[PDB]
Amino acid sequence: HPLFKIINHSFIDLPAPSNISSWWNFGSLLGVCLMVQIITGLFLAMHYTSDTMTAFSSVTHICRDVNYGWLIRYMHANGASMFFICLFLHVGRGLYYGSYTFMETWNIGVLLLFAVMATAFMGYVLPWGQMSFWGATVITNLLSAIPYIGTTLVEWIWGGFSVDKATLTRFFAFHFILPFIIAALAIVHLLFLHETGSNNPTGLNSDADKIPFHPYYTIKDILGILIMFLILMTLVLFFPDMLGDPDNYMPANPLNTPPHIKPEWYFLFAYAILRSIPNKLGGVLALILSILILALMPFLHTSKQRSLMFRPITQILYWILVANLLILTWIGGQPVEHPFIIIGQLASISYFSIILILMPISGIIEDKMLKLY
Amino acid sequence: HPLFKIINHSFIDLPAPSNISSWWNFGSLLGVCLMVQIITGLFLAMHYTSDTMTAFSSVTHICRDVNYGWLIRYMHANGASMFFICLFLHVGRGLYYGSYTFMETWNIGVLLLFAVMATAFMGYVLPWGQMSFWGATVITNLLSAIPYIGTTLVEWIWGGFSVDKATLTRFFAFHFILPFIIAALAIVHLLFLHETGSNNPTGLNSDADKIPFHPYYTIKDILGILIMFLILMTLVLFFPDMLGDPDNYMPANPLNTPPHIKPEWYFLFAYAILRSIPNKLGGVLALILSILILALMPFLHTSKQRSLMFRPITQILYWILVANLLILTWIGGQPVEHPFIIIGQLASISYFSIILILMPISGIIEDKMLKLY
Amino acid sequence: LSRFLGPRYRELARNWIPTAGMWGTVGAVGLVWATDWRLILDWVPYING
Amino acid sequence: KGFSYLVTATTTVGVAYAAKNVVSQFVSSMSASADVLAMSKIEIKLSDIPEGKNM
Amino acid sequence: EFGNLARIRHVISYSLSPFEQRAFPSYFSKGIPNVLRRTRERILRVAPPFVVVYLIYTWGNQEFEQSKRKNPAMYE
Amino acid sequence: EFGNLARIRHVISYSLSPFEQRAFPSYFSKGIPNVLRRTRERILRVAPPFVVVYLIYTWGNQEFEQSKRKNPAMYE
Amino acid sequence: IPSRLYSLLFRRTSTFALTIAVGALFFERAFDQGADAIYEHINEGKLW
Amino acid sequence: DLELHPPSYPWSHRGLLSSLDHTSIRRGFQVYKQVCSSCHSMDYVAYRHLVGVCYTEEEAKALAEEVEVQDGPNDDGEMFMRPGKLSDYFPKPYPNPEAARAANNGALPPDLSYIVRARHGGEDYVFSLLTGYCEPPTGVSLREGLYFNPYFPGQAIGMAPPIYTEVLEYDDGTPATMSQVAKDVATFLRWASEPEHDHRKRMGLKMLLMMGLLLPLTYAMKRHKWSVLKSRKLAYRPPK
Amino acid sequence: MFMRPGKLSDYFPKPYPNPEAARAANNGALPPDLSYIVRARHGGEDYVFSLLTG
Amino acid sequence: GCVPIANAGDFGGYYCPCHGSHYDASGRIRKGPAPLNLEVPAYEFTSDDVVVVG
Ligand code: HEC
Ligand code: HEM
Ligand code: HEM
Ligand code: HEM
Ligand code: HEM
Repeated sequence: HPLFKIINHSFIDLPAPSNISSWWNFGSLLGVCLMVQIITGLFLAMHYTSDTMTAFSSVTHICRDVNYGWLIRYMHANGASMFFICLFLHVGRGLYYGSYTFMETWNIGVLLLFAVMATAFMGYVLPWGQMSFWGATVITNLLSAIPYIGTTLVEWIWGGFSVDKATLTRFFAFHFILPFIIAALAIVHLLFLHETGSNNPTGLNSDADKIPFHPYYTIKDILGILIMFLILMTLVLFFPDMLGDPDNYMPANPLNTPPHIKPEWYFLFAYAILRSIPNKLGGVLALILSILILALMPFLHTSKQRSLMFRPITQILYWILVANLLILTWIGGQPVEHPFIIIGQLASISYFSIILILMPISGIIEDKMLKLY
Repeated sequence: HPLFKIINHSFIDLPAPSNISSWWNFGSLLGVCLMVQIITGLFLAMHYTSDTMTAFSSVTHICRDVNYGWLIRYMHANGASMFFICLFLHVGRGLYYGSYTFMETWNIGVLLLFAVMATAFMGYVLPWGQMSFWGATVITNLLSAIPYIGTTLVEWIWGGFSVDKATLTRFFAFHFILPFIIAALAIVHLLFLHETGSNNPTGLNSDADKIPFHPYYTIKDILGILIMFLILMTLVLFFPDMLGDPDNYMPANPLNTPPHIKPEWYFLFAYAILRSIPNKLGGVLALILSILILALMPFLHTSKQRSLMFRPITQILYWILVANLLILTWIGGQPVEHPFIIIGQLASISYFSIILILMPISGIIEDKMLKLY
Repeated sequence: LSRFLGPRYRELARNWIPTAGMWGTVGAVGLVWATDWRLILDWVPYING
Repeated sequence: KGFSYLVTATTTVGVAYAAKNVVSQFVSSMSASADVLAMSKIEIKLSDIPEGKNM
Repeated sequence: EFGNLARIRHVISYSLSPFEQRAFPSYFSKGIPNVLRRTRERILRVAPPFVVVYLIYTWGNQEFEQSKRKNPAMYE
Repeated sequence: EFGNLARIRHVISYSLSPFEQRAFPSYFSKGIPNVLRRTRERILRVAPPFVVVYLIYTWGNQEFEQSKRKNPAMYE
Repeated sequence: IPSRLYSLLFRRTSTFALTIAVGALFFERAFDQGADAIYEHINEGKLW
Repeated sequence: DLELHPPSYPWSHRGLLSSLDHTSIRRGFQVYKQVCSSCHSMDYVAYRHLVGVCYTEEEAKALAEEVEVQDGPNDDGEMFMRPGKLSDYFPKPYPNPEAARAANNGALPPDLSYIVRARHGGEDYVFSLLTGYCEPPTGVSLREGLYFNPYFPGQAIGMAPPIYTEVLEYDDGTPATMSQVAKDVATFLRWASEPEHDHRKRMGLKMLLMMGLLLPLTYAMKRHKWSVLKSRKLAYRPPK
Repeated sequence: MFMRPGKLSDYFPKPYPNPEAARAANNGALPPDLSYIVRARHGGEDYVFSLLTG
Repeated sequence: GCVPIANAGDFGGYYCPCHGSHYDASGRIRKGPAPLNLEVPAYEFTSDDVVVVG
């Protein structure tokens, strides 16, 4: 049957490696999170109004008067946080196990990552709190950095001299429409992966040992979905605000700036980099490269072994990379003052030098140790 | 790229019949219209507010203050009208040439038709005029006809005792989200068809004469797109209100009822049927069957010839069916009074008797004339 | 339908009947539960409330 | 078999119970919010209307 | 796909290059006759239903008017 | 798809039915040893970067505080 | 033992579904009741 | 910035599965009605919300009919006023932001609907601020309309001590000590910023229980369907 | 509140602050918004002319 | 669900311009396709000048 054929080839019988660990669950979790977000987003859209007079009032009306509306709203917010947790672990799996040699899958991935970051940014602007308004102005201002056409572009997006209702409404439209483009790009993602099949943690050709997916990696994905739902509901029902900003519960006052302005936990690494570079433009570029350096990653693989299971020096460099990514996440939070700044500057220098320079040199050294080079 | 293969497999090296007329353009036009609607809808969504205090004000702000906002709004409205024109001609092509024997393609089609009608209904509710509000109440009331769970369902959809802001906002969310489901269902529609290939106006096996699509039916689709754009822009730029209702330019007054309540013209045939049946429930059912009778159509084919090119009696019955479909479209417009009612009652009886009874009997007679039966 | 007016066809159905009823039963129970239909659930002693 | 399947049957009810609950709240969300539900006691002045008139 | 679509035999097929042939050979020369040929093979199947739609539409309109027209005998 | 994935030879593969084997054979019996075996092959590669992240984080905090602290000698 | 159960309500898939649905129908009653007891008691004196 | 960081207090609404004390929410609503409503607003809280929290329908109406509210347009078109309704929101203490600014010496008393949620460590902050009007130390001097509250950013809050011991009398009779009043109003403001605190925690208990059942099982089903492979014993027997 | 001379950004002034004042001042009738009257009235331009001259 | 128009119709009560349902002064459907009589809310005649309709 031409509709069922797809599933049989893709979901029911696809030959999958028998030895893939729990990390390979995470991408499926991302898809589930996407649906969850879409579903919760749809049930936020039946009561949200994208008017600057009524946006905060509509959000409070959702939390206070709609039956279980607080549940759907905090599920949406903590599901965005869970989406970025699963996204970061998915990207870390791709970096560690050499999955970036699937170059088309990797490039569709980094496009999906850019789209998800833009969607989450405009979604965080949407409740029109104090923190949303000052956050929007800030990043929209980021664009002004552009050398020649910057001012125009910023004003275009804002739709006026400064973010105001003009922005909110177009940000509602764009935040509505981009997750469906993300779903289509995810179909292209899984598509370009079906042409190749998944990788295994040993990094070897797993053609001799492949098993079906229906009874082996389906119940595994169901168990991972159950664990992710446990973490999401203990994030929603017990510590709902632990992943938020108290200043977003104040209305947007264009006159005042919340003093402790900071991007959400997931944008921090980038925030740190931006702050680190003295030049505004430099910051914007580095920021972009921060995400883009990944796309650049499949051209930096200089080893004869795909995975890092048998590569201890590059394992050490990888965990140092995870370490200073956590450091950059912390610095972003810290305010502008000594010595947070220097760490930020170094941490960014170390991040770009480990990804660009240290890992291919280490792979060359590791090939020399096995009498291969 | 593997994708290029899919890109070619459906649009470049696809073997198409060499003799398909201009009617086979129409489905591609529908896809273009879908995109056009989505694009125009996105540019309506950057300024529209789904609040009952501000919806009419936002629509007037689009028409008066946004640069070329009147152009995008009237392109959206007349593109919905063009969508239904192309949809009706696509369905008429499928009925005339025996294309309903592609049963899966036909059923995905009638699902797409139901989704498009629901999308257009909620979109017409969206500007919150006088006509939109009374039209919504009317059809939402249609649901109340349900024998046991009707009241609840109506109240659910309304989201309250009577359509009010609760409805408008959820109708904005649903009207936003359904054209992407329509696009996915159209992808399934295209798949279920390529498995079998398109039909030709002679209704014969065209395997001996097939040509490529890139240079032969692409420039033809481009010419059809150009002609459809000519008709759409002469509908927008010259007669922007010949298909709409003037009473939609008044704000929604719950206290004031209009003297005559209509949906937009493409719902009329159904409207007539509903009004014709005395029983409320009967009307609702017949109404549904009006659309559903089509799905039922592939089981009523009793002829040994697929197309109506060589079948003159069933051609006469088909044009009588088109004739009383036009009659039902006219009656819906006419008010409730003699003799519009009787025509409506007959026209509905003749419509259901021609589709259900007269065409298979005529096909049996036509098979008897060729010494086949 | 000509082919379906058959002797074995009938036997098959008869053999299939019990299973069919079971499935309807599951759905009926399901609908009652999912909808929290109280008209029906009010009959059940424990489920009441 | 009865031990292994009983676990499948047990799990199902549990999931089934959660699935009805999740779907139930969602379904319920679209139902009337507290604001509207709290509508009653409209006051009407008899003097307002004289015979042969509606208001 | 192409190559496995069908089996024909001994059917020779000649053709010409687009740039080698006139773009609109006898376009109005035979086009008109053909269009007219076409219309006369389909007009009797197509037109009389729409003719009686026009008669029913007019009839309805006029009948409706007469219906609305006051009954002179009434109110007197 | 399956059947055309790879070419192996003479590799016999025995297996048992799920219901025929214990669900958690020696789960904590060997699970613990193995988990511990695992942790000792990866702890030296994983842990010391996060250890020096903890030291840098504390250092930064303290240093920042000292930075903020007031020097009485400053005013004189 | 379960055997009797299996051969009766867990071996035929139709019956498997029946037992699941029926059990779930009652489970809610029990779960809600039991759960509420736990929650309310934890916060007894603070409710209402 | 440099600010005193309010300590952690042993509240009751902190318990993972612990709900708000509702008598304290009732007392804190009384504190807001008699003290805090003169200057602060509660735009997103309406009497109906209270019903089922610490008050009954009739009582709530009592509360509602104890205040005056404007009532849209008269038939004549002249805006009129009416007895408060269970559907009425809490009254504005200042028709417009400017009014508040003017009356409160330029300070805009923030809407105390989400204050606890909007202030970092709100519940604590609130308690601390209301109970933290200590004397400015040497070296710092504040202008009129300012007060040295270590916790307040800038330690210069326009609001004056709003709670003097025995400021108001609790109807329940619980001694109205400044603290007993600050704790009650912090519980109430908390409730205000999250009327669903209690309902949610119930679900939480339920969710845990369900996961505590489903999670273990799903694991047994997975280990059943994966045992087959996990017992596979490969063996290579080349022709040799 | 305070009243100021209109600006190019000001909209056209209201005759009445609310529609119930229009009902009170026009013997129970509500004079409709004339912004889209021509578009809202079937054959508006003609209607308008006719009504005003009829 | 349209609004019946008061003081119009062939039964001196109501008429619904949507499909021609004529309601008598009692609000009972007398002619047309309307299924049931208009609903009477459970009002309250506190006084000959005050009626609390639900
Ligand atoms: C009842 C005991 C309370 C409580 C719990 C609070 N107040 Fe007030 N308040 C008033 C004014 C003029 C301000 C603004 C002053 C300024 O911004 O300089 C405030 C502010 C607050 C806050 C916000 C603190 C912050 O960091 O923004 C909070 C949490 C607060 N108050 C609590 C005025 C008054 C009153 C009129 C004299 C009275 C009465 C109250 N407040 C009472 C209370
Ligand atoms: C098409 C599906 C979606 C719709 C209709 C939708 C709609 C909405 C709406 C109406 C809001 C405002 C209500 C609120 O404040 O929570 C919102 C907020 C938000 N959305 Fe979405 N959304 C969708 C998908 C997503 C996705 C996929 C993400 C993740 C990338 C996302 C991230 C967010 C975030 C972070 C917020 C802010 C939540 C907060 O106030 O803290 N949304 N969304
Ligand atoms: C929008 C979020 C994403 C979704 C829904 C998604 C979805 C998936 C799915 C379903 C798989 C197959 C299952 C698996 O192996 O985990 C997968 C694998 C993969 N994805 Fe993604 N993905 C996302 C983001 C990304 C990103 C950002 C990248 C690039 C860094 C990426 C690169 C990959 C790679 C390389 C694989 C192959 C795994 C392997 O064989 O090792 N994905 N993804
Ligand atoms: C995802 C794409 C779409 C978006 C974002 C969208 C968005 C909107 C918005 C914001 C409006 C209100 C502005 C207005 O009054 O014109 C609107 C109106 C409307 N839309 Fe869409 N739309 C989309 C696709 C469609 C499609 C496919 C149809 C056709 C079935 C459609 C039919 C309508 C109609 C009939 C109206 C009412 C126009 C009127 O005021 O007369 N829309 N749409
Ligand atoms: C959402 C709007 C629709 C789109 C975008 C769409 C798209 C298409 C496209 C691209 C084709 C192939 C080109 C052609 O033959 O015209 C096609 C063919 C077809 N469609 Fe649709 N379609 C739509 C609605 C429908 C509906 C409502 C039906 C059912 C009545 C339907 C039934 C068919 C059939 C039977 C064919 C085969 C044509 C033949 O071989 O004769 N389509 N459609």
